[PDB]
Amino acid sequence: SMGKLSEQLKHCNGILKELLSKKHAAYAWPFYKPVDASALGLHDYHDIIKHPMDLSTVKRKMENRDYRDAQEFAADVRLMFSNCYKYNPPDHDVVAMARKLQDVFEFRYAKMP
Ligand SMILES: COC(=O)N1CCS[C@H](c2cccs2)CC1
Repeated sequence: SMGKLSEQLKHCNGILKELLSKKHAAYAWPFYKPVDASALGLHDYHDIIKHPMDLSTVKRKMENRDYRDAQEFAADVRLMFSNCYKYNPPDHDVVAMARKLQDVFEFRYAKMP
């Protein structure tokens, strides 16, 4: 009863499915679920990152029709990557992973009809 996604949002939904797919798992896995700061001992994470975001939250928002347009979806995906660049030193392995997954995202987002 949620309504058909617009053409641009269908493209966004396809990108999201790709980001979650097995073929990108080697670098996408840190982004699948909310950072569990407690479990990882990152007791400063929520002081530094005011707006956490991750792919499972983006998926829930897409399914719930929270995104009004492609720009709102893109801003959330980019917020997730920016959080990673903000919290971690630039030479961290997770930053390299973020950069790889963000390239997948940005190159396909640039193909939106
Ligand atoms: C998007 O995930 C993050 O930014 N995290 C914060 C610290 S790096 C940690 C990792 C350690 C080793 C590889 S991934 C994942 C959680």
